[PDB]
Amino acid sequence: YEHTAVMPNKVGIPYKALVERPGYAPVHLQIQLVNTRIIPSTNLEYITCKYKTKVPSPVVKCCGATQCTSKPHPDYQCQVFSGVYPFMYGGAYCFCDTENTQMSEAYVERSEECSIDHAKAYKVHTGTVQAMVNITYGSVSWRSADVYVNGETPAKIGDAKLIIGPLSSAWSPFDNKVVVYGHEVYNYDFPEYGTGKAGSFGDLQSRTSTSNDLYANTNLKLQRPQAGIVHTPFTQVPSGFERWKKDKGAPLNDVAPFGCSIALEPLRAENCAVGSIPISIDIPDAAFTRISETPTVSDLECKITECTYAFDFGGIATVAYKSSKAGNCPIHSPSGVAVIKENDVTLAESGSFTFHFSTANIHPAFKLQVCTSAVTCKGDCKPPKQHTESFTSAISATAWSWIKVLVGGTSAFIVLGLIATAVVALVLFFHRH
Amino acid sequence: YEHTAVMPNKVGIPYKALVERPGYAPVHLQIQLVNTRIIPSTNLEYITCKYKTKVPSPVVKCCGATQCTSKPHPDYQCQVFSGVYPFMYGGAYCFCDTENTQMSEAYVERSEECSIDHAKAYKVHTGTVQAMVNITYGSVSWRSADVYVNGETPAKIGDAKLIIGPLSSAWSPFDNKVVVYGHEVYNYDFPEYGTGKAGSFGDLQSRTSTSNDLYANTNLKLQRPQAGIVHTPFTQVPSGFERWKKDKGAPLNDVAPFGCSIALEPLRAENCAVGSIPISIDIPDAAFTRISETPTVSDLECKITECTYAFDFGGIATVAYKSSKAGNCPIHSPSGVAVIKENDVTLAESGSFTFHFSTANIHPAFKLQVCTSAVTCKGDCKPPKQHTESFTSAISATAWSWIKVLVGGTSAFIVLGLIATAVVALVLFFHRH
Repeated sequence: YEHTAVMPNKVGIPYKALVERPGYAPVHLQIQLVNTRIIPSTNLEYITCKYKTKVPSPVVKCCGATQCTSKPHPDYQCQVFSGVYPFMYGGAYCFCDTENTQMSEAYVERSEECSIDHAKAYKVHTGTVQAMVNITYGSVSWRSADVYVNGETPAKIGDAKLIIGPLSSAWSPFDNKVVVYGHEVYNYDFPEYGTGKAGSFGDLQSRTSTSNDLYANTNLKLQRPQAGIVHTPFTQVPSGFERWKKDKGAPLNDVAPFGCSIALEPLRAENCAVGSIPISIDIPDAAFTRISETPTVSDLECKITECTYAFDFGGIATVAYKSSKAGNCPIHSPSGVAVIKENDVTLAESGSFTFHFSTANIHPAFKLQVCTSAVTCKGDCKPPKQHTESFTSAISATAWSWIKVLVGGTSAFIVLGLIATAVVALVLFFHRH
Repeated sequence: YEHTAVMPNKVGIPYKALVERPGYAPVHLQIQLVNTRIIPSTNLEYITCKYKTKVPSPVVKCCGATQCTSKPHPDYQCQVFSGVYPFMYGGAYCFCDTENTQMSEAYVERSEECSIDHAKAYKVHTGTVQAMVNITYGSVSWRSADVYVNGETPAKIGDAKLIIGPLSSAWSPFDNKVVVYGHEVYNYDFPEYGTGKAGSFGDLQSRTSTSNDLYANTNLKLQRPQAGIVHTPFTQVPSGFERWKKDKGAPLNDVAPFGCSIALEPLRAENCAVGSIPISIDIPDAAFTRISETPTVSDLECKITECTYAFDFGGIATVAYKSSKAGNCPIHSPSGVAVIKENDVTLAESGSFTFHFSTANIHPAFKLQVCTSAVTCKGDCKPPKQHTESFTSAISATAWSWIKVLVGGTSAFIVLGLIATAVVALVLFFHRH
């Protein structure tokens, strides 16, 4: 047998519900989410990390000059330098005259943390959602099960042909352009992939680690070697993306609302418990039994001992009753106002016993079912002093329904007499003639 | 210097435009699309292909029976068979009495074409668009360049800092659920991945080739071995997806409108030339020159020799002119009505020469530019008898503008006299008193 439902998103809290059938004894369930897994169809786009800058041997002669070329490197420079006149220790100044020979050829390359550590710049696409649950139904114990959100998924565990949702709600806080270092992760508005951002963030403007395409600019500029010093004075840009690696902010996981978190590899969002889920599950109709063979109900009465409106099922109340014959029988809460600790109990002969429950009410007047026999225990006044309550408006009290009807009736009656007055007068005036 | 524009989607046709500047001599361009590449962010979901069905050794004894188990296979069956009494050639019937021993244990598995050939069932997501062009600008020859649609893309070729679009139009004919065999490809409405479609299309209901998860049903049912024959008579489903492999249809590439095609690996749509593209390109302002140093225009006149409205630039007309001094100078067509074969010509002293052009017009009256000097050559009447034309309404002829003004003026004048009549009469009637 298959029974379906729409359950609200309750990542932590369990969910029982008794399920019955004419001529058949009922059976309960217990569904309880274990995971929520929201996997976008993302991908990385390009990486970035610190650069490096090397210099080849700067040319030199006694006179004349060599020539600067396009030694292929990012931001690479080279320039002749004339009348160099540089000395070497215990030397002869490398000339007899104007040296004129100094190219100061340059080179820019990439750092080595890049291997260990580099940018992780992503485009994040639609992708999927899934989730894990636990079913402890009927006669079944903890059966934790995981499946995708899609309202189609045919999944059978034992006799449970799971069909899930899909969820009413349709969003997770993500973004197409989100980057990450280490455990942390950050929506970078856009990693300016092709566009060399002066190295300000695109310090390593490369598709991959192994993609040796540095469309970045350290703005390397050479200065004239001088002072008889063999060197390549120069300038270039500081590692701007590192400069931001001083200005890193709050990772999104730390900002994710609904007190829920994220998984690294799939960008699985983790249990932002929002929405409702139209689930559909097959049950073993064999697990049913008859309805007439059952120890039957009778002599229905329950005593509302006491509840104080608190989170824990902070209310105890009992029953007083006489049975057809002893045994066991479920006590479902079709109205989960006083959220019952219990869902199924033994029913001994004259089952006259208690139970526990929480409602946010100052007091209810409600009822629920037991052993295919819904009985009424209204719910006394409740003292005040993680988890839910009833809380909608069930906290109703005496004075509320007292004064509301007081004022309504007073106004109604007075205005009714008022309107009566007019025709009451007019009738005999008509009678005059 | 940077100049931008919005060019319409012209996949094949070239595009020149002269670009000028005050105090600066102008320069032309020539843009011409080479590719259009529309890459969705797709993926495959699951595969399907022919099955296979094997049988283990069916049990046998002299009497009694062995037992059928859950030999784990898709659609696997097994059933005892009693009083089998089967013979073997030159044997002794394998019994002395009721055999009772025959399990007919079964097995279903997968075919081997699956390796070579299986389904390719996809979810197709947003993804991107890009395209290739050729620029032959100014003094530049064929420079074919490729880049993504995004209105951001900073791309420099030579001095051309390309920024592209993005395209006005925003769609390609695709679908999330599209499948493919071989070169062909088909929108399968939905490949019922988890749901065993009786093997009707989900004959191999598996995530991957190596995913050995066959959530499919050949509906294998055994028949009783009999007739003293050792065998496993049975039934199961024919390869339904193959049955459709008889009912394959028209691949989408063959149905793709805009006479354009598709690329296999990225689902790159190929040059459905629709829309307009706001491109932005930097030019070498150094490639400019002055404006005063130029051989100057004078003595402007062009002879409209003849054009017949046809596709090819089927119209020739000339100029008659005297120059300040000889040289060269561009002839841009700001009004590309008569689509000029020419865009830039030498300007010898008294440059009095010709050119070619097509317009759909029966006759224009229009003009365009030459050497920073727009001159007028109206466009004679055109005979009638791949590529564009002017074609909007420029095919205007004499009788059209003749009769339109004829009828308009006649109606206007007659109604004007008509309205005049009234007050014309009334005035002297007023005068009477």
